[PDB]
Amino acid sequence: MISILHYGYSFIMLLGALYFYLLSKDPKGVPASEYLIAMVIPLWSGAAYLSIALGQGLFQDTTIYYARYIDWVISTPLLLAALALTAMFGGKKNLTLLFSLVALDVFMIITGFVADLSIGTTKYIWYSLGVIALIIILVITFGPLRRIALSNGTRLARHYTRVAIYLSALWVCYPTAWLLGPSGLGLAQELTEVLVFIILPIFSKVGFSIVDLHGLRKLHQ
Amino acid sequence: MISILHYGYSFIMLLGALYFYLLSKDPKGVPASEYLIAMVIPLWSGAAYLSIALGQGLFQYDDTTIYYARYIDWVISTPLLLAALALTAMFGGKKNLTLLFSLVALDVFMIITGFVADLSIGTTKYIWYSLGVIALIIILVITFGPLRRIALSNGTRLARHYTRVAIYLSALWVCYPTAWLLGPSGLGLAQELTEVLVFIILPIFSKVGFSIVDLHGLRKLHQ
Amino acid sequence: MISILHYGYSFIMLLGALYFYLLSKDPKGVPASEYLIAMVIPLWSGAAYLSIALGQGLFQYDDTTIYYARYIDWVISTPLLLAALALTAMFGGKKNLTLLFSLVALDVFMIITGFVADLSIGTTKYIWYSLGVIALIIILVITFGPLRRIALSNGTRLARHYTRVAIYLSALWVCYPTAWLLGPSGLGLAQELTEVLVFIILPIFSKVGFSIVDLHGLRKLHQ
Ligand SMILES: CCCCCCCC/C=C/CCCCCCCC(=O)O
Ligand SMILES: CCCCCCCC/C=C/CCCCCCCC(=O)O
Ligand SMILES: CCCCCCCC/C=C/CCCCCCCC(=O)O
Repeated sequence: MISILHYGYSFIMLLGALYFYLLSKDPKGVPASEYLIAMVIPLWSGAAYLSIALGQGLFQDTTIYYARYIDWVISTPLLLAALALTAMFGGKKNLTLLFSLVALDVFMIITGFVADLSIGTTKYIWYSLGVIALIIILVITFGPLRRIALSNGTRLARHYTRVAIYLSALWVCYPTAWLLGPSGLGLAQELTEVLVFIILPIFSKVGFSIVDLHGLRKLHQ
Repeated sequence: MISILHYGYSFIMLLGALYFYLLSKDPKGVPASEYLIAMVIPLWSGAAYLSIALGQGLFQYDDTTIYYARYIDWVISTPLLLAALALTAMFGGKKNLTLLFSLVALDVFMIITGFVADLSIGTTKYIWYSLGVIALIIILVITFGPLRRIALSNGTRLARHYTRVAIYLSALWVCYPTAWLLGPSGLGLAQELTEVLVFIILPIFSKVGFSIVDLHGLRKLHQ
Repeated sequence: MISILHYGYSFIMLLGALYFYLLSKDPKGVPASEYLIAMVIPLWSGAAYLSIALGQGLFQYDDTTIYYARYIDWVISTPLLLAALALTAMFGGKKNLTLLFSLVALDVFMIITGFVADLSIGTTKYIWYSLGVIALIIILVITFGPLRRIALSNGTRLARHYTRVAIYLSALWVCYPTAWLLGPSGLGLAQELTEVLVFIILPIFSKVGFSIVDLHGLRKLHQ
């Protein structure tokens, strides 16, 4: 079941990438860079999850799905870039604020991988550093980045706020599931955690980019 | 023999880098970035192949030898080669960084699929191999499609030089997956020693040769 | 003692990052990018050294201890330090990103050669070590040659500050390969505990100290 679910994930990621490619042919005032980012995220995630389907992306008395971290270390910074470029749509880019989010995010993902390889108290030291990183990313998202979106007009700011809430809501689920599942307290079963880390990324990657790009295309008229 | 051939490779790469450094002192209207890229490619490749000569850049997986240092080489050197090609098409005009980074993304994936294919057994090997080939096909479509159209927009002389260098690179690049498949990593029709000679001779033309043809053409547009 | 010293290091790095964050709120004409670089360096180094304190960032290779977390630290922190230096020379003038990326390329290679040297036995160790030293020499040539000439082109006050920071960095940086060679990784004339103290004290001056001297100088060109 685990293998079949991961094949199904990869196929949906492929269809997502094709959809974003088609949209890019009629860009409706959205820069090509934003279409490219929306295509890379699902293609990279699909390839990583494919490695799990074929039984290569994990190792073993607990099973670590390391391919998830290889996915997230590329896909999550690109998602924060898409969010930041949304706030900055039609105005000056602030690359310092963008790269601050990339730096925080990559650290967050590495702390999670190390936490998964750790035993005892040490696991929860690393986990905690990752959570603090996520908190600061959320403060930036709803503080200075939202202020940039407001400075680009009410229509843009409204779309930014919607996409920020969408992403923020899905992102807090990852560390929660991690903690309740085998990697943490083990209150939830392996099969449960797998279903969560199949369904969340579908909404997190393909869903987010549909909502994000349609909103920006609608500002062309 | 295998060790000595890799020492010889590294020494030729060093001489290549020194030659490009000298050329950079009299740049003849070619930006410094293009000289830097031409120097990094052979220096990085030389260091990787040196690790093979010293017997560090390989290990034994079941009954086969994996030359993993090749992948450490190619993951840096091949994206820089596609950048040099893209900057050639864009010479005297606006840079399109989105198209450049699309080629880098495709290329890095292509090289990773090859490394994983080399570590795989049975059908799984050929799934990864196949994904890498599709990546290479899309790179070739970009090279002869949108990137060639950018070269045309920068004038007849430049477009002619671009087309020559693109064919040169395209011809050498299709040899890598072919050799991979016929050698030990694939069907095993060719011996280890054969594959080694191929992955010594091809990179010399692919790295140092390509950059000589590429840079001399661009320097000739100054006069 | 080794574990306690690494906790103390991480805590000092945290306080360094906080100080640079406060300074960034009243930037005094220094771009936000230079404050961000000064914050990333100590935070990344602190996290790496924390992994040593918890006993995860090292392993036993043959009969010696490799502190591999140091290399994970330096491969991110040292290129960012050379970037801060380069941006100091270029303060109030055109950025030369080709010269900046040349320093990053040299530096990353230098750090990788060190990691491979630490994993090597016999002559091979000293081949890799030597390639890293040559990289450091070329970085020093750039620092006191073309990069210092850019600083002079941005005026006497800036050039004076650049020269001070360049000497400060150059002085600390030559200590790393010296200590490496005298300690367990090399000839073994110095004890593990000695080497540890050196690779706790030097980075404090190398990271937090350098950025204090660097940023205060640039802020003073505003007053
Ligand atoms: C923690 C893991 C590694 C993270 C490294 C990320 C690098 C951080 C530094 C980036 C510099 C940002 C450059 C921005 C330039 C434009 C400045 C602006 O106009 O805002
Ligand atoms: C498989 C791993 C891939 C990692 C690299 C992914 C890169 C994606 C990001 C693209 C950045 C595009 C730069 C945009 C610059 C706009 C100006 C222009 O295009 O001329
Ligand atoms: C050993 C690993 C090497 C990885 C780093 C690769 C460095 C090569 C890239 C060069 C980019 C050049 C910078 C762009 C030039 C902009 C114009 C300018 O200001 O000079």
